[PDB]
Amino acid sequence: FMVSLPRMVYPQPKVLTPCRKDVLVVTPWLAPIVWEGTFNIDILNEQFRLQNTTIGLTVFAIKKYVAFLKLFLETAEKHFMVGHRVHYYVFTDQPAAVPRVTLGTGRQLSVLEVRERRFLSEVDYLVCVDVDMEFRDHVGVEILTPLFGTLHPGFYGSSREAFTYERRPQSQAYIPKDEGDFYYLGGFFGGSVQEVQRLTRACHQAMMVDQANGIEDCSHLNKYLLRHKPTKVLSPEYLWDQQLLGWPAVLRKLRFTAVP
Ligand SMILES: [Hg+2]
Ligand SMILES: [Hg+2]
Ligand SMILES: [Hg+2]
Ligand SMILES: [Hg+2]
Repeated sequence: FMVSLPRMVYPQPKVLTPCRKDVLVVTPWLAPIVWEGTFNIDILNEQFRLQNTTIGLTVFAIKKYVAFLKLFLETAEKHFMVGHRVHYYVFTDQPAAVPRVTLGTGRQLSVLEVRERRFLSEVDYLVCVDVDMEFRDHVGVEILTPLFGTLHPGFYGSSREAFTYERRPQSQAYIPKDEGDFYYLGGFFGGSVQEVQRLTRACHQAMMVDQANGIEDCSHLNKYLLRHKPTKVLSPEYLWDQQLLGWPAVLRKLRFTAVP
């Protein structure tokens, strides 16, 4: 049951004006592709707050990568799901090195030491990101959906033959030259807990099969998302490297970026 939205005043959507003429904003399976100018965040925030949505954010910080946690968390506090309930899950081999970062209300952090079902009872969505990154602009409930992937910032303009998919037929991750929608990158993906756990289970099983066959890019992610199409795709706004790629006109905002 979803309750009624309150009265809200905002500009009328214009049926005979595209919001972007420079980029594709829907996939051929009718999933939105999330670019700045496609969404009204006020509408979406209402829809999500009325469901009291909790977002989990998972990050692996091992060895020297623990050093990126402070900036990662500070900037998430500024930009990630602000106004909603957030549970950060930091997987680390160095629990005592996790910095003590001050969090907004309704936001919590758990540290899990490394050498499942918990997520189902704790959060509605899971977002899995790399820790060596920083938020620079809004990353909010516009991304939330059963299953989403993000466009590789190095390849969004490329033809699919150029995508660095797995190309050896003996690999479970094999995608032929004539197949492929997009090249997704593993730095930023998510969905419902159920969907994200399906994805990671399928990648893990295919990885075991390849290792069994003596075969060792985000190639499994890409095979999964070819075969189980995401319900949203995020633009490279959500996973950028300004050092390597600059700031092209097609990017109106740079939301989540590499840290040198
Ligand atoms: Hg628009
Ligand atoms: Hg995850
Ligand atoms: Hg991840
Ligand atoms: Hg995967």
